[PDB]
Amino acid sequence: HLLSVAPQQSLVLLEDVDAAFLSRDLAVENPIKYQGLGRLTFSGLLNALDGVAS
Amino acid sequence: HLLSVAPQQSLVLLEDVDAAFLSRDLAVENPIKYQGLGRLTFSGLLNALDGVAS
Amino acid sequence: YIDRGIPYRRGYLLYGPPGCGKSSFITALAGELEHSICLLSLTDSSLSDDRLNHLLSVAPQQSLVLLEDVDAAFLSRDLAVENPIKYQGLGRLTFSGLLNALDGVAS
Amino acid sequence: EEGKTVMYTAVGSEWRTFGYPRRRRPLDSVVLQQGLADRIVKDIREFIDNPKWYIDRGIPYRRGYLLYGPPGCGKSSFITALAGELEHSICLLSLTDSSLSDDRLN
Amino acid sequence: MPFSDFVLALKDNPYFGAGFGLVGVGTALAMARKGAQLGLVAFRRHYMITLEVPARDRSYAWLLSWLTRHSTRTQHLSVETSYLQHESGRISTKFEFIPSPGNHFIWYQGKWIRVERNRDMQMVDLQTGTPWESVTFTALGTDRKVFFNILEEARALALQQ
Amino acid sequence: MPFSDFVLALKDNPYFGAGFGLVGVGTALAMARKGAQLGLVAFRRHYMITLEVPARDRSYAWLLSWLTRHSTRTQHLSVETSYLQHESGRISTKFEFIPSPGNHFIWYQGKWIRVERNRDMQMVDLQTGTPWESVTFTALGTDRKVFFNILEEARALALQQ
Amino acid sequence: ARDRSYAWLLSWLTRHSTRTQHLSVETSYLQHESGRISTKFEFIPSPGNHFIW
Ligand SMILES: Nc1ncnc2c1ncn2[C@@H]1O[C@H](COP(=O)(O)OP(=O)(O)OP(=O)(O)O)[C@@H](O)[C@H]1O
Ligand SMILES: Nc1ncnc2c1ncn2[C@@H]1O[C@H](COP(=O)(O)OP(=O)(O)OP(=O)(O)O)[C@@H](O)[C@H]1O
Ligand SMILES: [Mg+2]
Ligand SMILES: [Mg+2]
Repeated sequence: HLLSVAPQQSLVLLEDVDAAFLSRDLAVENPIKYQGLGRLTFSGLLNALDGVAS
Repeated sequence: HLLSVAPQQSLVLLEDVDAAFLSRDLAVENPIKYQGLGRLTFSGLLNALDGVAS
Repeated sequence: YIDRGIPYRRGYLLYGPPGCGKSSFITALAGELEHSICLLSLTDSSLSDDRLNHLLSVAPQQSLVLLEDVDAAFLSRDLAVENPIKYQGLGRLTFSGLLNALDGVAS
Repeated sequence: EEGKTVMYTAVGSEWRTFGYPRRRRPLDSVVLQQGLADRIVKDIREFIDNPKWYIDRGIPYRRGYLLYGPPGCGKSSFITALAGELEHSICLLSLTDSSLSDDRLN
Repeated sequence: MPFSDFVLALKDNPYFGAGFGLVGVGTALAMARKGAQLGLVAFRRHYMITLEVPARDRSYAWLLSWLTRHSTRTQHLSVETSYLQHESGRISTKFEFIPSPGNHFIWYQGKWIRVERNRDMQMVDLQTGTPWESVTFTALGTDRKVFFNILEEARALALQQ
Repeated sequence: MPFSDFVLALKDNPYFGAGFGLVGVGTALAMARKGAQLGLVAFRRHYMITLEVPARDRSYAWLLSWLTRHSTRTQHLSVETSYLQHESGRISTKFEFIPSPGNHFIWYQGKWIRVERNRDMQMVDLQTGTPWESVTFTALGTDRKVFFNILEEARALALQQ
Repeated sequence: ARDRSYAWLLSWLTRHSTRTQHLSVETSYLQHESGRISTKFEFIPSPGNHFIW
């Protein structure tokens, strides 16, 4: 919703993306675990940045 | 309930199904653990996709 | 059943590889016997032992209580050999609760 | 409720009736090891009939039983039959509950 | 002193005579209000039949379904959207109407029942969505068999269709 | 004593005659108030049609959209901001007006429907943001087909545009 | 109700209530000296206005 209601003529800024999810060892590992605080998931982020409803 | 009240002439799209549950090593392991955020289970998804109430 | 004191209950188990026709046969049988199907999810979050007993006590008449994929509710094999049969679910259900609900004193 | 067995349950911090009074299971319908049922019934009936023997010696007037064995041998059925025989009611208790605490258990 | 002096004082004022008559008016009004309450209570107790169905019984669902079916030409309905599967194999929307809350009148068995849909009050209940909705069956008469027949017909219709 | 003495005592006071006349005034006022209620109930039951749509049905969304479109020149609207993607490829702000809560009048099929946007009462509901909003269709008449036609037109327009 | 005096005074009011006819029931299990326990019907004056002498 937030990516769908951004004000016109604006640059959405996702700063320090690498801190959102585990990487390297866990990237090779099957799950891309979410090392955050809320209810955001890697697949959700992928679909939000470029998916069907983008 | 959601799969039973889907609007007519519509495609239900479960994108990135692999992230819902563990896989491979854990698939060989006895439990198919749900690595999600909610209260969904593998048996629940299997029954919803094709079960008795589908 | 009554003349010999046996509880008037019965249960059935259908096991096999996936895609062989367990759920379809259950639906066909429920249609044939003019019964209804009571879908009960063991691995729910709001299901407790007292709630399970109450639900199994107020099931509609001429109905088939359907516990599908029973093996997913509790751990097995290694944990079955292990002292506790851990409940790999979300609610507050235990193995002894299910055992007593299926066949106990208040069943 | 006579001719049937009432089964209570833990509702909050009180015992409340659970469902309707179940029909009694005849005692002879449960076949245990030879003479075991007679021994248990004799013990429990003797305990019930003699409270003075406990009071005159200061022993607390309580008694507890344990039935252990492989599943499918007749423990729960025998308990139901004994409750029917003694015309008592059954107060089901689930130790592994979520609302159960020490004070609530007491 | 309070007895003799006041009576002379009250008799001195001609407005007391109008005022004392107004005391009779006030007592009569209080008596009139009390008479209404006792009369209503007696009438309800002796000549009316009442059956309330809470939201915690399956009888509530059965009776609601039977009321939705047998609603005559009631013009205080509320909509209910559902998907109906035709025998052709496809599913189309089903516009089903259920009587909206209010006072509805039926003519079952030659009587005039006053079925009424009690609405949500405090959004507290159990085993449901917690609306605490109810229906009250009120009618003029003394026999209880009307409501029993209604309940049996509701169960039969639930087992029907 | 209570019968004979009071009759003389009341007759002694001429204000009782004025007071007893006032008793008839109170009785008539209570009867007039009750007469209004029965008349209103009978008129609503016999000559008016009511259709309530809660917010728990998709019919609510369809009917709300149809009301927003077909509102004639209603001057009790409320704003609703959204972004419209033009065919040119860019997106600009879109100002859409939805009838604000209140009593609104339409002239669909020669009648005068009295649509009313029910407002939030206790902020409790399910399957939504919990505002418990509803719409009531009130019109004078006995036929029910007008509301069904409205619902079908709403579904068609939802499938349209 | 936050003082032990409340409990003591409630007990004394239940005991010395004269012939108050606005009581409320209170069920408790009483152990008889014979070794058995039977139901005990104890009445506590229901909330309202009561008068003592
Ligand atoms: N014996 C059979 N006869 C006809 N169709 C069958 C049979 N076995 C399986 N099918 C088909 O397989 C599909 C699903 O079967 P079903 O759900 O019964 O299998 P299952 O693996 O036992 O299910 P579940 O995962 O619910 O336990 C349906 O399309 C059904 O028609
Ligand atoms: N001695 C017996 N006589 C008659 N029926 C018996 C006997 N032992 C077992 N059964 C039958 O076995 C079934 C279940 O028995 P029961 O519940 O007592 O077994 P259990 O293994 O002791 O139980 P639980 O799992 O509650 O500990 C019933 O159908 C009962 O009739
Ligand atoms: Mg199957
Ligand atoms: Mg047993």
